[PDB]
Amino acid sequence: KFHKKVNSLEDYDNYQDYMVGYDPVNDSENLDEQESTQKSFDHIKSILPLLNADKRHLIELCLKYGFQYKAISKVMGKGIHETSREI
DNA sequence: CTAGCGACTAATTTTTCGGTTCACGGTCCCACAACTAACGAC
Repeated sequence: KFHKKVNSLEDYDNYQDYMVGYDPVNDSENLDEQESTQKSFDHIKSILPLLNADKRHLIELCLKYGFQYKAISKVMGKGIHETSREI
């Protein structure tokens, strides 16, 4: 059904002339947004060393395994509730 | 030079769709393959 719901681009005469188009402005804007996000993350990384060591390691682990309160709690010693509160 | 003074996170369950199975009365032009009628040799 899906493959029979798909037409052929040849049904439109000279489809390569007026269809299947893109604007590089969109690509440049997407890359600019990516750069903005990267700059924000670099700002956060630079702020990280100013925090307490335990809270810095909590975030560092949460950024390389990922908000895994259970596995972090067993790793740390604090419970699920305490570890979530500290995060 | 010194002293007195003004509720969030993890674990378990349950359900719709896809997979599988059964299987009787137009034109003009340029090449290419047949092809055949005539021509020459044994």
